[PDB]
Amino acid sequence: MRITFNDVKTSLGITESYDIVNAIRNFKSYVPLATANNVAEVGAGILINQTVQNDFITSLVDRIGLVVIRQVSLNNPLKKFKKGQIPLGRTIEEIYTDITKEKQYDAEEAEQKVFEREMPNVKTLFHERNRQGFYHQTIQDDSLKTAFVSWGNFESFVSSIINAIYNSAEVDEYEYMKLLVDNYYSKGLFTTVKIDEPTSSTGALTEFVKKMRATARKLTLPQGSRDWNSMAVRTRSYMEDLHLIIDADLEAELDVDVLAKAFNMNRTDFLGNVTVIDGFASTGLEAVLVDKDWFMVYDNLHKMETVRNPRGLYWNYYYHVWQTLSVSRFANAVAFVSGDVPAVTQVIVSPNIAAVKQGGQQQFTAYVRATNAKDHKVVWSVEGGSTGTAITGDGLLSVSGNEDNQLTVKATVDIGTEDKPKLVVGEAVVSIRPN
Amino acid sequence: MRITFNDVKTSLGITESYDIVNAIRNFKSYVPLATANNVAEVGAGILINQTVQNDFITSLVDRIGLVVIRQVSLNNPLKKFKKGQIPLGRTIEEIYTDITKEKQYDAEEAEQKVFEREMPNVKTLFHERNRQGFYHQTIQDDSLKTAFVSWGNFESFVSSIINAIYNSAEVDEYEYMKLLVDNYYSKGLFTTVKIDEPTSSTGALTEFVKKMRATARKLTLPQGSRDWNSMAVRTRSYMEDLHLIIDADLEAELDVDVLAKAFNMNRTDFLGNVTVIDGFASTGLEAVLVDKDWFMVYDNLHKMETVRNPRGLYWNYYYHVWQTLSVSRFANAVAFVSGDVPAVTQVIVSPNIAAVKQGGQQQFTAYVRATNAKDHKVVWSVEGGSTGTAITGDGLLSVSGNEDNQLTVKATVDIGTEDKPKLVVGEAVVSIRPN
Amino acid sequence: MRITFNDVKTSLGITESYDIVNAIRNFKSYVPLATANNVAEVGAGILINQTVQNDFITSLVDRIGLVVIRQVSLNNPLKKFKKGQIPLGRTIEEIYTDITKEKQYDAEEAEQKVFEREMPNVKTLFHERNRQGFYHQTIQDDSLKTAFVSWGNFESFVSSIINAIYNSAEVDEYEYMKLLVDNYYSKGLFTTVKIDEPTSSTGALTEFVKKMRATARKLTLPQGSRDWNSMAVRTRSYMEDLHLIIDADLEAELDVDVLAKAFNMNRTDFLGNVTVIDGFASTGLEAVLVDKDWFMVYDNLHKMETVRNPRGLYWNYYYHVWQTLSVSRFANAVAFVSGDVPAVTQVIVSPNIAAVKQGGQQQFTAYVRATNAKDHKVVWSVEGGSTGTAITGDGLLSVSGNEDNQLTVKATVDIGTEDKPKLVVGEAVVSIRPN
Amino acid sequence: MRITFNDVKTSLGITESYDIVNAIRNFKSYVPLATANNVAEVGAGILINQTVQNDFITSLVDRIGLVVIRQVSLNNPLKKFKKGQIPLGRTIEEIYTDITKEKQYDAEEAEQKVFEREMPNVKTLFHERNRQGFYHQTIQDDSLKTAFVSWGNFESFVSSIINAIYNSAEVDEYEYMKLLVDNYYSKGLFTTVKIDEPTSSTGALTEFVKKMRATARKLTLPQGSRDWNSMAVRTRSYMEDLHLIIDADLEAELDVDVLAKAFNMNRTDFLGNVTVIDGFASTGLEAVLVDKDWFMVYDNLHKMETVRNPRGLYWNYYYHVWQTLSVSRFANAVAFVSGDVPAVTQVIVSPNIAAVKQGGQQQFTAYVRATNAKDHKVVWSVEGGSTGTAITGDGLLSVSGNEDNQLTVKATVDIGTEDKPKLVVGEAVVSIRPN
Repeated sequence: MRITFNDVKTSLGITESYDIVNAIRNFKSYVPLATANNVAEVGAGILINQTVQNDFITSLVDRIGLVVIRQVSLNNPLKKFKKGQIPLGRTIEEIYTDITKEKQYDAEEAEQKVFEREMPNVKTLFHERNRQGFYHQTIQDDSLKTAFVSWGNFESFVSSIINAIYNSAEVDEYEYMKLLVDNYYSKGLFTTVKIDEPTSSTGALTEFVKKMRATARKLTLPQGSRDWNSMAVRTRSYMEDLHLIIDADLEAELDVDVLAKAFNMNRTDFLGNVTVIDGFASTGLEAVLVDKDWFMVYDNLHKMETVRNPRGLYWNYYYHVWQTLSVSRFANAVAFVSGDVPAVTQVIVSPNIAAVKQGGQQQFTAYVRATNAKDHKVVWSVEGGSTGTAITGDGLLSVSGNEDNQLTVKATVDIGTEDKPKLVVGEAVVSIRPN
Repeated sequence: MRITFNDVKTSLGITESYDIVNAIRNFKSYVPLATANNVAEVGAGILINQTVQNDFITSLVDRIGLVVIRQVSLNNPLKKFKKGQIPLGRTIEEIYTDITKEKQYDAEEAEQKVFEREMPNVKTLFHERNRQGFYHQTIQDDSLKTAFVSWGNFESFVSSIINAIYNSAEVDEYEYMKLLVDNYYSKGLFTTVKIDEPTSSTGALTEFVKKMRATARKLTLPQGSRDWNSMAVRTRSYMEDLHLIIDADLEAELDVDVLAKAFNMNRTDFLGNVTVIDGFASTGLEAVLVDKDWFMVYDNLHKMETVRNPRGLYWNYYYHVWQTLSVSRFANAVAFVSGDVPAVTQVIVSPNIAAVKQGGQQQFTAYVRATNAKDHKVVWSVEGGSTGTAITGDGLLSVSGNEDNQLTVKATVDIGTEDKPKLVVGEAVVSIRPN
Repeated sequence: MRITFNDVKTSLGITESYDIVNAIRNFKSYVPLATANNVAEVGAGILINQTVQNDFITSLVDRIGLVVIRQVSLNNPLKKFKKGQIPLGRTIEEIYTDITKEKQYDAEEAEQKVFEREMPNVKTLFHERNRQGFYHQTIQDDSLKTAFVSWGNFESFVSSIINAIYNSAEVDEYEYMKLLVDNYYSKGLFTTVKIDEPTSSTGALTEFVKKMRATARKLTLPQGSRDWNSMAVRTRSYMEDLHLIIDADLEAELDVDVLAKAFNMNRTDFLGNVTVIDGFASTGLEAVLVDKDWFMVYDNLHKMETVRNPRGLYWNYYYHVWQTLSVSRFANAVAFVSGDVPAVTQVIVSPNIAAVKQGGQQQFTAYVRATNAKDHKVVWSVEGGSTGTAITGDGLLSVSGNEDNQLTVKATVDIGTEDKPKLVVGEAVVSIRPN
Repeated sequence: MRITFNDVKTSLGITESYDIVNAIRNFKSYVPLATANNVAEVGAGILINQTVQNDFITSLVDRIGLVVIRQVSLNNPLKKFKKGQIPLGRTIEEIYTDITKEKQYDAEEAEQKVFEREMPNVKTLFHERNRQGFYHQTIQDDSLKTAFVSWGNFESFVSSIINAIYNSAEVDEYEYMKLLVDNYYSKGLFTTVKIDEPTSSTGALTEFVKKMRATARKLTLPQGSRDWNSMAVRTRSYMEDLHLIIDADLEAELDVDVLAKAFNMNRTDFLGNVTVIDGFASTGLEAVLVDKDWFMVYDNLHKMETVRNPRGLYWNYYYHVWQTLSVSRFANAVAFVSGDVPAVTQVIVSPNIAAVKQGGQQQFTAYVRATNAKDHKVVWSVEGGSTGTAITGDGLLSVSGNEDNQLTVKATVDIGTEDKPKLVVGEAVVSIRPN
């Protein structure tokens, strides 16, 4: 973010002056291949005519800037969320196998059912968001003529033409991460924890710290929780993989200690697990605690393209960066909001998508993300529409014959009153296959 | 829980792709032997015909999965309780000799008896629990044909087929450990310490911490305590061998510090000596402090076997794990309960099983595990049934001649009242040998 | 401040005595070249007559003292602000590129404009202060005759003639830095934070610590602040690059700890980022927090020259040091004053120098460095003087035709009362070009 | 202090037994040269006759004792104040150059005067104190005959004959240092700080710690203080060179930490900068904080000499140690007293000794060491006795012509009342020369 000649000299396998550009290109028999301190002759050879000048500057900026910026963007602090190129055949589908208890060994039971399968693998689709933008910059011929006086002006020129683009990209990365967090919260997929204005008083601060510690301890249970995630899937995660995104004011109010003591790290390995951003612009969001594998980014491409204006005697080089940013549905992620959030945030049906015959039955179970200790009742509805197809009050749906359309199980929970302008419902998909 | 290709690549002495399966096995002349980046002809040879496809999938799944899971399960956090294959001739009997004070050097006393023995070695029976179960999973032909496009697909396929079984077994291990602890507490062989709701307030928490520290210091006495154990044998242990099993809520309420300062370790060496579970489901059990060698497990076998369904075009592979879990009767084990435990928990007779002649005598001593400071009285009874065979009030039992039955000495402690449906009795089997 | 023979022995690749002076040089055939314990012969050879000893003392003092003092002054505690010789072609102007948000990839809008430039590069002039002075000292013939008795005497003589100049210069550097800081504050380009007498009460101390921590964490925001700097330019800096210049009494009152914990550093790495001076003598300045690249110094030259008085029999050697000190207008710098500062410190117009056609227009914005939480309104004026030239209340100025004079946009804010002998002015120079 | 054979074995370049004495030496053809397990033969050879016995014992005790005690007394904790032998031609005079500002560059002012000198070097005389004494001990013939039974008896004998002398000498070194500090305080060249009985209560302890921290930070000011030291000289010192001599009871009352936190050391490096003595026994002195170079000691000689009593069959060996102790007048030193000390401690005339012609003038400045915050007036007197030689109220003294007597400028400050049996007087010596 303060790139100098040292960074580019470490990125490339070269030392100070280099003749790779004119070696790889006629162009060769214009500038000498001397590596010594003499620079006037090579400057004259470069500026001898417009064609050679343009070819040299284009090759230089394109290749060198692209290589340097690609090498330096992979060492930024938030590089653990950055992967390589997007893998082929991604199919935008996420598959996770659920943990279950073992079956007792019994030859009597084994001698009858031996080809039985186990369970579906709760298939789901990724939550995607792609970005594509450019920065672009201009360079004058005056600050290329005044760049071959010595060997320091050349490195200053390179640093000047790289630093602006690198700083702008590094700034935009954090903003787009913040937008992803905001969109995920707006979709309602976060599991929420209620706090009360941690920055208001000192008691609120220690209450927030205690709640954070308790949430982390419950998340890091070796036996699994199933309470978190956008669906009850019974996953677990390391303590070293948890990442915290916090507001700037809250981070300033909190000390470096105790916050790190709530985890198992000690400052040096804890500041690498926390990201500080200024504001969330979403109700009363304060800090979001996610798993390491929750957020991924794949870089579609990076490119530099140049064009000269012969009327104005200058160049314009555009840097285009395209990449896709995704969040997993099976990862742990806690919202930690402070405001007037409703008591029940989301209801989840475990079977999700299922396929049944024309004369079958299926049991559905529902999980409610209530923010308090009160227990809410759930009513089941079949929706769809047919004769003889119905779901009982316990979530057992039976399908009768002569069934051809598509029906959706709906679980409704009431958090209102006599006048109830608030309904929280969850949807499950059932596909009827004729027998 | 999230084993990747790195773990299997470390477990097996291999790099990237391999051909050991087809080398070890006609089968050899169906697939190419090259290990280059080429995958199309390798996949074509693998899927050319059903027999070769079945042979490859069986060999791969069985051998590779068994080896990898066996190598990765031995590196779990709770690996210090895991022993290898059960040794031959264990005889499920444990022998331990009590420490005794040295006898003064006296030639006059020595010359009378030189072939005399010292004391019996107080044998006891191991407390065991058997486990045998299976998990099993399924794999389809579609997500076998879409695994030879690239080597990354193949390695992801291997990781996916290993991860489910690995995580299920790892989760089940903790639950069986909890069940073993519950069974031991129900048996009542723990030594109990009273605490008062550590999570209720802050005074209870610090009182619990102080009690834990005092108990650990008493346990680690160099001279010996004999107050712990299921039988008074006067053993001892180090502070670095003690292992603490604590409740999830209690662990969350407590801080990482001071708890480690109670012992001599400092966080880094202390988190490896603590196990956290979600509730004991046994009255008011909170945290159990046991010796390192208190809990052992021997793996009888692990075996993976596959079968194919030609009608449905899939495979079912079953992973069976059989092992036995034992707790030693001579290791220290403190319960640390919070509730309404009775005043007297257990009475133990030191001689335990004994053999005496028809006209002999034997002095028995009784240790009563009292949870309060009150001193209880002990009454001795002979049971058995004969004429002249009787035990005094000091615990000295003398057997009269012409005895042929087996008698059981009973030591009883009364903690009742005018109506006393509460009796605590200890048994000592004495065998009369004809003389 | 207590330079001894060890420092010169490390600076020069020599051990104990040397003959480099007579090697460089006739002079050779007066003194022996022996490096052994013999000192009388070389002393007599040096003191044989006036010319030889004068040449020897001139060469020794000038060359050796210059080299040693230059090598040792570069290792002073405040070395990180010290650069080498002034680079050629600095042009006393500073260029910065403002970080801006990216442009969305839109071909339909990109096809219209492809040769456009990006932005002005906010030209500015360096804030400079030159320094040139001398120290000088004297040496007698008696303490040159009584300096060849032993090699220890000779090395003590050398150390004595070097130490005075070294310590005087090392001291004066601190005062020059203090004067530069005071001049910057008097100019008023600092951004100010109000505190209340940290040494008055213990609450004021922790208030000052909290304010310092909050300001540092706002400065080190990854997204960028733009609130600091003498001109709002949206820059960001490391936490490791922040340097603190604090009052002596304030530093004595504050403990070494917690002040370090305010930043991410821990005492050992924090002591190298603080400079302590006794009093600022600038109203109520307490402690100034600046960026690393805010303060720079370039060494014009260092020189030593000797003269001899034949009548008084002594030598005078003068040490001249010339250097320039500059402060950047873009680096972060915070005042932390405790006094009666006005509500508004400075108003900054973003475009600064502008160039517009006779029939053009330009938009301006104004940043007000309010020291309180209140909001103030700003009024725009054209100054200049012509027909048809006017600026709106939103800062948009359109220039009418037939313009020859130079106009200056003025932004004014009022924080006074009915009697208002207090104005804050922000000037932007606009150059009119004909069409 | 607990010297064993290990210390002598590492001091001398030997391993176990040796034949150095008989090799150096007739003597050789009396004792075997075997360093093997044989000890009876060498004992008989040594004790064969009185001449050989005396020669062996004398050579052994003299040479070995001198070498061993010299090599082991230089590794004591108070070795950093211990220098080697007294240098030749020390001249017992201290010369120091006072730091000052830098002259501004001015060719017009420089061209008038180029041969002008700069400053007298405020010379003064060392404060010395000589020490010379002996310890001596006796050894019997019985415990020399009974010392060749085994090779370990010989080394036990050597350790026994060295340990007594070493213990006594190292004990007496502390007493001499305490006496030197007491004499310096009685002379009153310290600068004083008033405290109030730090052991009286607990608030006094923290007040005393705060006073120490403030004084240390004022002493270690990079710019310079001039407030400390026996004369205004404006020097500076490192924090790592400060040494603290504190009373034993006060040290026991204080804790190891926070006292070290007042400086920048952390216990391990701080315990090497503190000296503990059993009471200062000088008014109300508590702890003295001095510079490292304030106190030095030079060892004039160490000698061992033996005599034998043929009438009494024993030996007496005397160990003589002579050394001188010096305290510098230009080093920092703070007294930290708790009593009823006067408001004004000492008045110091900066020019000190002066040499003036018969018609000149001289400017004198007075520095008053006040233990309070008030101000005091200073009066000037000429003493001497002449016509027209007088000093004004600002310290400017003009000498009239035709004068030969040496005069003494006297500065007096009074802190008394109507009855004033107290005057603080500072004297300067001015010598007049005929023009």
